[PDB]
Amino acid sequence: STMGQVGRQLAIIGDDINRRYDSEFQTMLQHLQPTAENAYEYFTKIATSLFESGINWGRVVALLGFGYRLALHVYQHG
Amino acid sequence: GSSTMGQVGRQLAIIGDDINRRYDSEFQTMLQHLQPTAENAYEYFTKIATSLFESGINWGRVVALLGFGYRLALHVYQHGL
Repeated sequence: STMGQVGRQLAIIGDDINRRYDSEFQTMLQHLQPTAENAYEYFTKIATSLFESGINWGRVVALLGFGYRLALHVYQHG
Repeated sequence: GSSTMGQVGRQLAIIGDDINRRYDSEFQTMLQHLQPTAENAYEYFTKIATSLFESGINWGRVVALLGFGYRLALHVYQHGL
């Protein structure tokens, strides 16, 4: 009942997050040029730079979404 | 490219703060209606996730669920006090 309603609301929010930042992620990765060799180094150094200005759940999940994109980029260019 | 690690980190900080700004209060309001507890938190989270992904999945839906679940955990802790 209310569980379905919350999940439906999260789908709206989730799609709006995807819509708002997905192409901007891939644009960032197109310029970053990560490879399997540097992917771990890039991700952990980007994380350090990100979190040195602070941490909240939004920053954490932004990094996870970006990391998902970083992985697909590495596979796509492999 | 290699010298952009700081720039990318700052850009994700902007995006992360934007996401937190847009939805943190919204999630807390949703949880006030839902009233989760330690005893139903697992059932609530998994039922909400199934309803979420029933219409599809992308990384945005996944991070929305994770952020919501983080706030759910905090709400459960507060109810326990």
